[PDB]
Amino acid sequence: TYVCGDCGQENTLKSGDVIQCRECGYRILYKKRTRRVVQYEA
Amino acid sequence: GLQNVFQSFGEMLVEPSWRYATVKFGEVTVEKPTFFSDDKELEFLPWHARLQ
Ligand SMILES: [Zn+2]
Repeated sequence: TYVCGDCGQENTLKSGDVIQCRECGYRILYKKRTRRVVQYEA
Repeated sequence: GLQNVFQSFGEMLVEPSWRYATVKFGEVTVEKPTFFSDDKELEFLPWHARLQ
């Protein structure tokens, strides 16, 4: 699951050649943060 | 700036040693930056160039 840039769409592409957003044109993707528990010491 | 640079340079005749070839330069025009994508033309921004 990857988030695009100016366009809002889930890429979810894992192929080596798939780097371009679908129906967007731009090739900038951001990795989405999943629901994982992380512990911090205050 | 660019117009004066191109106007100052004068191209003379080209002869290998009748036929001869001479070139000339007209008005210089500069277009806005544009990203040449595979699908279609897209807007180009400084942060797009920084990330790519
Ligand atoms: Zn997109």
